[PDB]
Amino acid sequence: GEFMVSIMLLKVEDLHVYRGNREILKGVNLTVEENEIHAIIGPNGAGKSTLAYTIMGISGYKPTKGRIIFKGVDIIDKNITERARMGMTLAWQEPARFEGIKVKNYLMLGMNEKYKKDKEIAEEKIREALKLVNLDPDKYLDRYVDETLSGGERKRIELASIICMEPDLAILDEPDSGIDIVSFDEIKRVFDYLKDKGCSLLVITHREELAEHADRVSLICAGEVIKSGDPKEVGEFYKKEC
Amino acid sequence: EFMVSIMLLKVEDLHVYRGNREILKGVNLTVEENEIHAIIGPNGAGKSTLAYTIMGISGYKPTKGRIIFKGVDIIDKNITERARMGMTLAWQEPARFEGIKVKNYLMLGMNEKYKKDKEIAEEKIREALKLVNLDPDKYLDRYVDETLSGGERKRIELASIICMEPDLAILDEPDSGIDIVSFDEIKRVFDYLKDKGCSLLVITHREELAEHADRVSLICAGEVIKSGDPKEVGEFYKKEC
Ligand SMILES: Nc1ncnc2c1ncn2[C@@H]1O[C@H](COP(=O)(O)OP(N)(=O)O)[C@@H](O)[C@H]1O
Ligand SMILES: Nc1ncnc2c1ncn2[C@@H]1O[C@H](COP(=O)(O)OP(N)(=O)O)[C@@H](O)[C@H]1O
Ligand SMILES: [Zn+2]
Repeated sequence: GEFMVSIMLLKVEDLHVYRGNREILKGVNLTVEENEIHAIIGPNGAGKSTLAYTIMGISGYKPTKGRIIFKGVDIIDKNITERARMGMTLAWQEPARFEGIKVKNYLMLGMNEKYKKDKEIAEEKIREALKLVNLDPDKYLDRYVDETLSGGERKRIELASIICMEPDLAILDEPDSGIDIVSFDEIKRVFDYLKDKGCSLLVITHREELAEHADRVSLICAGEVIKSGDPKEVGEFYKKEC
Repeated sequence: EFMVSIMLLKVEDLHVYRGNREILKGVNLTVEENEIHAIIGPNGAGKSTLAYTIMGISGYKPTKGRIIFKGVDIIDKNITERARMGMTLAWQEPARFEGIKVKNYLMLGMNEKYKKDKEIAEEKIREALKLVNLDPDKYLDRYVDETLSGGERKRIELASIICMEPDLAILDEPDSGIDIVSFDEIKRVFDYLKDKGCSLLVITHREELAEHADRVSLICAGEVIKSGDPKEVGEFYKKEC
């Protein structure tokens, strides 16, 4: 291979986002490459979740200045459904509970077409995803994705949902939240498995254990990317300056 | 010189069944007056279930054993009866009570020693926000709703505990959603609460916070496996679990 190029999957250009009265994002320049794990670190109120919501096109999160480019398309006038059709997904910090929806049915919703095309393949995929996040398929398939699950179990089911979905870009807002340490290698193996399939993860995290697993980390302070690059160097700068 | 000694909280061989599964299988746990007792352990071990059973949350009734708070068996007392005795619970993922400003939220539940004088209560709310690093002038008139970030809502919940100043504050992951550059402020909140005579029963996944407790208890499959020194119990957890 002669040329060494980099492909951009997502490009956030000088993004200014106003929430209510306050200016949360003040010119964010962020890129996500194809098959890359890009972690976003920073203090509370810096605008990390707001950045994820603006990329997903959550109602109310429209930029006043700048633009979001996904797969070379300017997605500014596209609703959350139009962005999800292109291969983008968001995992919330506290995922929704649903009465009456079983775990098997929830993991089937959003499953990649390459698995849905054959019933037996889709059933094996759900079992594989639960085993990846350390949940016994025979104990959790019949459970409901409701208030009965513990936060850690719900967070693992959300991660299994991403495996089945196999999206082009998975934005994960604190995928570690509520999950015990000891289970942190399983989270890294999920990220590795997703990278192996061609996925790109944009992970917001407070765990250095997970942020150091990314290929690139970006520090965000007061709606601005302060530093970006090596996970350990950017992490050390965070723990000392901003 | 008064020999009458009363244990703040005493959980005796507690067996709790949730749905079909037996979550707690004989829990023996005690909380002393003016003590920070951390509870560590893997997911599904029953730590949150233990906190909900102590608070008397609807559906969390024990099949065997008993819960004794301030020498009183609270088994037949509802969550409101337990809260009047000085017990409180800070849920992991707190409620967004819309149409209620942060000033009203912090005033609901405030300790009587502060409510008795309007000026004292107004200074208490400002003090609590400053303790959790929130600027009172920026957050006092804000609404507790989805507008607040998880870290901000978790800090407001901690400020609420300062104003309340309870005898026993059960905190289910008080660190969750809070950045690591603010973990000293969480420890200073625990110190401030201990200084006032409060006892905290903190469930946590951060060794940073669990090592700040006077005693840590490891729970595995509804059972206390080890208890005592925070560093020794913490090392045993990473090793065997
Ligand atoms: N409607 C609104 N009115 C006022 N302030 C608002 C708002 N919606 C959001 N905010 C504020 O904007 C900031 C955005 O925080 P967030 O993007 O969640 O920060 P983070 N996840 O990186 O911790 C927070 O300080 C939040 O309270
Ligand atoms: N109604 C229910 N049916 C079945 N299982 C139930 C249940 N309510 C709770 N559980 C289970 O109880 C277990 C205890 O979870 P929890 O007490 O939150 O554990 P933890 N805080 O230490 O992470 C979990 O594995 C959960 O799935
Ligand atoms: Zn027993």
